[PDB]
Amino acid sequence: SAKAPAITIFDHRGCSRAPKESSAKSGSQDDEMLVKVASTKVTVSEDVAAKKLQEFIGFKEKGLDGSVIR
Amino acid sequence: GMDKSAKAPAITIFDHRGCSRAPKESSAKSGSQDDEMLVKVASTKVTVSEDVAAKKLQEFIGFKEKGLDGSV
Amino acid sequence: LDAFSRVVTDSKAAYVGGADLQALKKFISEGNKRLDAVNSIVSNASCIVSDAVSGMICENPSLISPSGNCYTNRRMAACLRDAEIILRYVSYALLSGDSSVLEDRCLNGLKETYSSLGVPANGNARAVSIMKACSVAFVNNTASQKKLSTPQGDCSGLASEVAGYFDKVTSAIS
Amino acid sequence: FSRVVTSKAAYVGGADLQALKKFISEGNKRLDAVNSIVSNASCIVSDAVSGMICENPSLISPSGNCYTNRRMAACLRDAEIILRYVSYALLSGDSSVLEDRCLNGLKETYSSLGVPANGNARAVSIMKACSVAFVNNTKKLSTPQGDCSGLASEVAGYFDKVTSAIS
Ligand SMILES: *C(=C)C1=C(C)C(=O)N/C1=C\c1[nH]c(/C=C2\N=C(C[C@H]3NC(=O)C(C=C)=C3C)C(C)=C2CCC(=O)O)c(CCC(=O)O)c1C
Ligand SMILES: *C(=C)C1=C(C)C(=O)N/C1=C\c1[nH]c(/C=C2\N=C(C[C@H]3NC(=O)C(C=C)=C3C)C(C)=C2CCC(=O)O)c(CCC(=O)O)c1C
Ligand SMILES: *C(=C)C1=C(C)[C@@H](Cc2[nH]c(/C=C3N=C(/C=C4\NC(=O)[C@H](C)[C@H]4[C@@H](*)C)C(C)=C\3CCC(=O)O)c(CCC(=O)O)c2C)NC1=O
Ligand SMILES: *C(=C)C1=C(C)[C@@H](Cc2[nH]c(/C=C3N=C(/C=C4\NC(=O)[C@H](C)[C@H]4[C@@H](*)C)C(C)=C\3CCC(=O)O)c(CCC(=O)O)c2C)NC1=O
Ligand SMILES: *[C@@H](C)[C@H]1/C(=C/C2=NC(=C\c3[nH]c(C[C@H]4NC(=O)C(C=C)=C4C)c(C)c3CCC(=O)O)/C(CCC(=O)O)=C2C)NC(=O)[C@@H]1C
Ligand SMILES: *[C@@H](C)[C@H]1/C(=C/C2=NC(=C\c3[nH]c(C[C@H]4NC(=O)C(C=C)=C4C)c(C)c3CCC(=O)O)/C(CCC(=O)O)=C2C)NC(=O)[C@@H]1C
Ligand SMILES: *[C@H](C)[C@H]1/C(=C/C2=NC(=C\c3[nH]c(C[C@H]4NC(=O)C(C=C)=C4C)c(C)c3CCC(=O)O)/C(CCC(=O)O)=C2C)NC(=O)[C@@H]1C
Ligand SMILES: *[C@H](C)[C@H]1/C(=C/C2=NC(=C\c3[nH]c(C[C@H]4NC(=O)C(C=C)=C4C)c(C)c3CCC(=O)O)/C(CCC(=O)O)=C2C)NC(=O)[C@@H]1C
Repeated sequence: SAKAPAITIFDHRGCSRAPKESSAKSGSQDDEMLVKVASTKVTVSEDVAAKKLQEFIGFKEKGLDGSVIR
Repeated sequence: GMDKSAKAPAITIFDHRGCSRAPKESSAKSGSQDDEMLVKVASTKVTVSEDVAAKKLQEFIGFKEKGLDGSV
Repeated sequence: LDAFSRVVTDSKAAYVGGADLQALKKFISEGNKRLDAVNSIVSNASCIVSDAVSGMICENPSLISPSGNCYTNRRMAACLRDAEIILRYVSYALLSGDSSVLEDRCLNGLKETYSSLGVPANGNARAVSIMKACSVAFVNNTASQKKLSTPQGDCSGLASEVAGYFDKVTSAIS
Repeated sequence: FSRVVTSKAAYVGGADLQALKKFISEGNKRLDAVNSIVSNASCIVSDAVSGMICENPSLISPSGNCYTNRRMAACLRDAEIILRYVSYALLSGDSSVLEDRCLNGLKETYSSLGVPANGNARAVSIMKACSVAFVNNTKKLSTPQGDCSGLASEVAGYFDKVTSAIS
């Protein structure tokens, strides 16, 4: 079904945006942080895959990290 | 002038020396290893899918993490 | 976790903050460290998936040759999708602190599915291995404090734990 | 390369590529430098936009110019457009196309739309820092080791034209 856990981690300590997704207060800095866990379909549009192909087809270049094994 | 078309040059560099897939896109032999390398350039409309931007908002909205590179 | 049970099995999400978050961190090993580790993998998910599929391909270009399994946008997108799925389930295993959901909802029947489709085992092994190496580096991140998003300490235990989860993937699908 | 920027792709290999590299400064290194930027373009664009946003979270608040997918996509698109015109300026060894087809008239456009100058400044600065690090690369290297600092300062300057043009 191509679903997978989509986790979001908000360490928003000191953020002026008032929390309102839980409101179950705790009296500590845990009141400005949140783990959001959902399950959502994983999708890759053929347009995005065309963009990544164009980035891969050189076969030579890479990011800073990792050894060369091309 | 910037013509609001969103078109930009899309460049692909192929250093494909020794590649078993034969060159066939350029049409001027030089008898050097240049025959196995190519620069491709097109003028394409740049578009970012609202799906991508949506998936990108989920990575960004944490406001904390990053890649290895970069100051905080 | 039963609040996380119904999640990783509808459309509605789940939100853990406040007092519940305080107690969740008391029930899982190294709660604060573990959240940092999860956040750094999932916030870099796109580069991890992209870099692993790209590296799988630069090592074996025939994968995007006309006969390769990543040839055409449809196949490439599905390969990118699978890499992301795998990484997401591994990221949930690190959040939960166990591989129950990973094995039951992601790895089960996966090797027989890839066999029937002719998805090549060696490319998949390289793809996951790279994602493993990316994830370990992000958990063990050894950068400056002005460039580290977390308080500096020792996370080799969590890195070892996530590496174990990736090993479960490679052992199951090859 | 000028028929492109003004709809068929140009393919430059063989003798045409051999002559191109005799007509530009450091032809082989220049194409490696372009390769290392363009092959990393997605990560550069998204890291620069993400970095602009983590420095200023209100850009994705309801009042910010990246709020909604329509705007975020437009912003990611623009950063890629900018990055690609810079990569083309490095390919061709000058900034004439960059100034004419990309920057000429852009600042007035951003003013009318309300696209914030300061955020754009940071985004461009991050893309510059990225591109300089890939040209200077800052085992594990795809090219022969040597000195590409000249090309790095050249591409740094094309970003600086963007920075001057839209601030
Ligand atoms: C601080 C950082 C921020 C500044 C400064 C700013 O201008 N905006 C900031 C944050 C911001 N938050 C959101 C949206 C969400 N944030 C959360 C997480 C929190 N909810 C909570 O209950 C707690 C505490 C327990 C949190 C921490 C959630 C759930 C959302 C909604 C969307 C989601 O990702 O689920 C935004 C985006 C726009 C908005 O809704 O304000 C911004 C910019
Ligand atoms: C070697 C690397 C390869 C192995 C081994 C393999 O299995 N496939 C390899 C390469 C490969 N190339 C393409 C497609 C293109 N290659 C070029 C570049 C070259 N063509 C030339 O004429 C010259 C020099 C004069 C080159 C250098 C181009 C332009 C394309 C078309 C695609 C594009 O992005 O424009 C592929 C993709 C499948 C195919 O067409 O064979 C692969 C896998
Ligand atoms: C093809 C030419 C080709 C590649 C593509 C590349 C693939 C490859 N990548 C690694 C290792 C890592 N990749 C990482 C990814 C990232 N680092 C960052 O800073 C960003 C956010 C992110 C996306 C680009 C990381 C963190 C690592 C681990 C660090 C390291 O240097 O190892 C490898 C090595 C994997 C392994 O060791 O098994 C490979 C092969 N290489 C190519 O040749
Ligand atoms: C918000 C929390 C936040 C960010 C997001 C991040 C943005 C940022 N990034 C840099 C510097 C670089 N980013 C690079 C990008 C990449 N490197 C890779 O290996 C991959 C393929 C790619 C995508 C992640 C690079 C190469 C650099 C420069 C190299 C280096 O720094 O050694 C900066 C620094 C900008 C500057 O110096 O002005 C910033 C701000 N940082 C955040 O805080
Ligand atoms: C390994 C992953 C890391 C590393 C992590 C450490 N984090 C430490 C403390 C710490 N981290 C957080 C953030 C965390 N808690 C949350 O609730 C959420 C979001 C929901 C997150 C992201 C907190 C709050 C704390 C506690 C102290 C503080 O307030 O800053 C930590 C300290 C030791 C320890 O807590 O055992 C470490 C080592 N350190 C590393 O070097 C790698 C990269
Ligand atoms: C800075 C960009 C780099 C770096 C690069 C160097 N490249 C050097 C030589 C070189 N590069 C190529 C490939 C190039 N020419 C092409 O036609 C194409 C594709 C169309 C590409 C990608 C070639 C062919 C050569 C010449 C040598 C060879 O035959 O392999 C090089 C050597 C110095 C010089 O030639 O002046 C360097 C230093 N090196 C670095 O350390 C940074 C990161
Ligand atoms: C991201 C770093 C920015 C940001 C960018 C936004 N730009 C928006 C619209 C827009 N951008 C252009 C310039 C673009 N079109 C081109 O043809 C070229 C080069 C040839 C470029 C650079 C135009 C013309 C437009 C308007 C028309 C259109 O969208 O196609 C935009 C949308 C505004 C809106 O409609 O609300 C955004 C958000 N926003 C940011 O916050 C950072 C700084
Ligand atoms: C990329 C790293 C691979 C590669 C992957 C491909 N997978 C293809 C199809 C496919 N993958 C799955 C498993 C996926 N779906 C799930 O629900 C879960 C876990 C919850 C996972 C991991 C399925 C079920 C399928 C078939 C149905 C479908 O497409 O959704 C695929 C397409 C094959 C084809 O079009 O014939 C590819 C290319 N291919 C590679 O070469 C590397 C190693």
